[PDB]
Amino acid sequence: LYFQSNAVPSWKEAEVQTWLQQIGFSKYCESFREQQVDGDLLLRLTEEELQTDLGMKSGITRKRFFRELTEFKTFANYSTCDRSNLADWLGSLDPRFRQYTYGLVSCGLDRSLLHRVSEQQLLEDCGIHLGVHRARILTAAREM
Amino acid sequence: SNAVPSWKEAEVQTWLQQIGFSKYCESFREQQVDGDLLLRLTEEELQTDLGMKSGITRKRFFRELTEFKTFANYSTCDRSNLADWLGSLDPRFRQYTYGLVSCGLDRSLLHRVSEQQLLEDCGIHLGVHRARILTAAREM
Amino acid sequence: SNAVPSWKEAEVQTWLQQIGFSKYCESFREQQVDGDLLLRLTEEELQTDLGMKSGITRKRFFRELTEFKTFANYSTCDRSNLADWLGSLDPRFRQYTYGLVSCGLDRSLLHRVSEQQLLEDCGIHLGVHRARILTAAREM
Amino acid sequence: SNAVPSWKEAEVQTWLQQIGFSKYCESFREQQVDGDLLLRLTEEELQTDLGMKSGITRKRFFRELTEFKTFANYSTCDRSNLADWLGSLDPRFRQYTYGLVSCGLDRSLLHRVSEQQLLEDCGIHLGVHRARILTAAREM
Amino acid sequence: SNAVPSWKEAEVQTWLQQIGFSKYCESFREQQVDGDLLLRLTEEELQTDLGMKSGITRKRFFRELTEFKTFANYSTCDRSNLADWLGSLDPRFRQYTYGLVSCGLDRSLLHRVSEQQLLEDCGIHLGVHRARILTAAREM
Amino acid sequence: YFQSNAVPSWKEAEVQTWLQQIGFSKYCESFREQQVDGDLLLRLTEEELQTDLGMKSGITRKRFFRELTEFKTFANYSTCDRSNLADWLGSLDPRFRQYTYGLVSCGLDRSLLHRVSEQQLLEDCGIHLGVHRARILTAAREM
Amino acid sequence: NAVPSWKEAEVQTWLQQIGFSKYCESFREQQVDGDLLLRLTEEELQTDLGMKSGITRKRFFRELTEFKTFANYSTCDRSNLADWLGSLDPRFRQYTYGLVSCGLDRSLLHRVSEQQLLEDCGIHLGVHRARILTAAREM
Amino acid sequence: SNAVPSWKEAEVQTWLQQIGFSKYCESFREQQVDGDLLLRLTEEELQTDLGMKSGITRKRFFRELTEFKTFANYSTCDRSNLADWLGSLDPRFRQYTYGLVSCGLDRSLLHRVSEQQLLEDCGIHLGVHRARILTAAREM
Repeated sequence: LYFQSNAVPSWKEAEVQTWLQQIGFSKYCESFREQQVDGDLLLRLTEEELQTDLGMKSGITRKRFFRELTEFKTFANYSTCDRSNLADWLGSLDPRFRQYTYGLVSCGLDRSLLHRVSEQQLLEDCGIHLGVHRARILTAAREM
Repeated sequence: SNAVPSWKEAEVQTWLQQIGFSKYCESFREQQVDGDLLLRLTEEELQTDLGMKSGITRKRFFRELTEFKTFANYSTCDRSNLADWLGSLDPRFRQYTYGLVSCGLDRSLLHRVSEQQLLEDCGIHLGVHRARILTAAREM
Repeated sequence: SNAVPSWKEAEVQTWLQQIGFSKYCESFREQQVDGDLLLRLTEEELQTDLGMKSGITRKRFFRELTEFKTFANYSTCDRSNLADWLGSLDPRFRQYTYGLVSCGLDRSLLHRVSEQQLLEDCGIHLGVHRARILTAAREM
Repeated sequence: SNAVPSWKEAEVQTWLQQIGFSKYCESFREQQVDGDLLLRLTEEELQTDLGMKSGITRKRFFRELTEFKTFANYSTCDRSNLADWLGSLDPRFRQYTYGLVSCGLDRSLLHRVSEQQLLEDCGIHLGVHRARILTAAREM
Repeated sequence: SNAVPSWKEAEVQTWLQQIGFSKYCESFREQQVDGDLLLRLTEEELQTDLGMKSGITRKRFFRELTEFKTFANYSTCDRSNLADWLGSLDPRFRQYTYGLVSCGLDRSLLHRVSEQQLLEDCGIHLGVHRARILTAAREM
Repeated sequence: YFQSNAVPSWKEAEVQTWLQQIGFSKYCESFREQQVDGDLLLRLTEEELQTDLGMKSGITRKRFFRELTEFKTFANYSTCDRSNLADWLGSLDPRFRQYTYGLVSCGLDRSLLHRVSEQQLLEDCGIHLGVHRARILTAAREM
Repeated sequence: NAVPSWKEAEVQTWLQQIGFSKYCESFREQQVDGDLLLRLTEEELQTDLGMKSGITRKRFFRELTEFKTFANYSTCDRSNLADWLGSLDPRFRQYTYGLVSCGLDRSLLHRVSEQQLLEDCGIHLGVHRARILTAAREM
Repeated sequence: SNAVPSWKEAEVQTWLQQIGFSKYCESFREQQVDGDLLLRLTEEELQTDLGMKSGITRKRFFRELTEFKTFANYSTCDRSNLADWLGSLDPRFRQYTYGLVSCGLDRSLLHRVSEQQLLEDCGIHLGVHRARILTAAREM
């Protein structure tokens, strides 16, 4: 086990700034601070925000960025905002599914409400883009 | 104060400073934004009419505004206490109070509202929120 | 006066000054806006033909105009008193009086109007209002 | 002369002067607008071919034209007296006479006309008017 | 001198002069417009290839052409006397003769025609005309 | 005027003389720069006429296709129509012989006609008039 | 003869033999070999190879269709799909490389759909698609 | 090293030289393309971000890349040995291994995959391949 500044939802701008340096994206440090990107905004970043508001011109560079961010979201501490422990429920299906925790929690979802979620809600509201991931989370939510 | 519907332009000016958006004070006052207009601000108005170019800055602004909508005093315009009905489902649902009352809705009329009206008229964009408010309203 | 349908350009000019929109006086007289045109003003005419560029400023304008439409004298054109029928249902619904009477509608013909007609012909944009006016019309 | 269908370009020119639209006399004359073309004038033709840029000014024009169309002499072209049948439902409906007469319609053929035809062929844009004319035509 | 299908360029040139369209004489001869092309002229061909920019002027042009098509001699190409079948329904329906004959249609084939064919192939744009011609054809 | 009516076999020289016979000698040079032979002439589209051959006017194109349609009606298709689809089309309407090359270029013949669809007649064979498509379609099924 | 096996040199000689020596330089800068020639699309012809005229492209594909019809596919058509397609209609043998490039053969042909023949194998004519399919189903 | 998924930028640089695409080394290095990104390269990324404008050159590139993907070492990332399951149906199908493995798929989950998912998520564009993989996966 380890000690880590790991609670991404609680991150302020300084934590995001250090993280960009840690992943080799120090080129965008000034851009992330002028936009005042904190933990909550980082977890809700869209490609449009990355491209237009943060200036990440290359689609490959954006793929690299989101590849790093997805890695960190998978191993993030969500305890400050996940009272139902939605993270460990997603992890029980697949460790890779922990990345969706903040998306589900930001919509006010929890274990008790999962059985009524739809595919459109998982895509538009929670931002689960991969249909394979949506389908497995969906069928698991309805089988309870 | 917290009775946002009754806010005048001066209160909106004070609130923008408290949330770190003092750069946009002059533009909000040139547009004469009061409590009612602040509660009905759309992304297009923020971007074009108020000059908030960045979509991230707009996300920050609406994140602050959504917090205040959750803990606002709506007593001056909410005769049926729609706010505590929304809060009984989820505290975050109180933010939709002004949207629901501006359409003339109240507890007596809620069971007949549609998903389409909740999205186009009341401005509830998240489908999880629309669907939950919808099912709860019909169980009346 | 209070009879907005009967207003001439001079009354519209005085009304714009009284509501703090004297900035748009010259534009409203160039377009020769009288009472009938004011009550049928669309957002497109406001923006393009009258030069009200800001969507927030237009929202303020229609908020004032909605108030005066709610408390207007329609005696010269509302023989069936559709205004007080709409007002008895919901105070804000009285603003729609001129939209319905300009289409030749009245109490006797109201029950056969559709939601499409209320939106396209009479200009009732809020779907909640359209549904309530319609449902009440059928209960006659 | 009150028989608009029989109007020549000179009559249209005099009529524009009587309604305060003499500014557009020269445009109407180079476009050779006579009575028949005036009664079939569309908004797009007004805007592009006649140069009436403002939507409010176009609304005033059609407001005058609709008034004249309601109290017009159709004896030269209305073999079935469709005008007084339309007027018997609502005086406002005489304005549609030339639209129906231009399509070769008459009292005998009204019962088989559709709402799509009244809108696309005859140019009756208001759905409330279309619905009343249809229900009355099919019920005679 | 009314057998439009047989017209050469010289006949079209004089007709344009007779109807006050001498402005477009040279354009019609550079395009080598003869009787057959004139009877099949589209609005797009008028606007783009013949330079008739104004939509009102094109409406005026087609108003003259439609009048002439109504009183034309089609004997050289109408074996089935489709003109008098259309004329027995309505004198104005004779204008559609060349549209029906150019598609290889005749009385024997009419009962099998659809509305889409009358619109797209034969060029009967008015739905009231299409619907009457259609129902009469099926009652054979 | 002198010409083999077997249009499918035409070479570039035949197309050149044919363009002159119909008064389109202005477009001869463009037709030879594009190397239009009998097969290409019978498959010319409005797009090719406008862009590749430079016939800007839609009326001039209508005039051209009016000339071309007449020759297509009275052409010799014997070199490529083993099933004699031409006289089958002619039995419905003489003007329907114009569609012969369109039908044979798609590999159609009498034996396959009963299974052809409306979409195939429009997209593949190029029969644009719906009245013609509908009559040819119903007639093929009556076999 | 074995078009699938052609290298750039064979394509260069073929362009000269069909009178398209004007496009040798563009075909050589794009390094068109046999496999690319058999999969050439009109978009590639126009944009990447510079054949601006749609009529010239139609002429080119008319020559290419000729050679695809009479090509030796032995190096890549183990199921001899070519002579099966040609036996239905000579016009159909040109499609051989399109079907074998998708891993198709006689045994799997009956399982192909009309949409697949158009999108995957590139058989544009609907009349050809329908005939090849119904014959495959009667196999 | 044949294990393309574990490749670093240096391996991708060496691979581009071996396949004759050393022209694009500088662009692939400026974009920091490693093994994982190379196996997920799209047509748009090749064109816009890597500067391979010619569609034929891109077709050549993907022809080489598909070859290496078919005979690649997936032991570091293919826990279910999806590669040899795909290869047993058709050797060409090993090329899809990383597409399915990147979506968290394995042998146990294949029977529930849809054609839409194979195309949108895993990037299997040929419908014939999609149909064969599905039918075989469901026959388990």
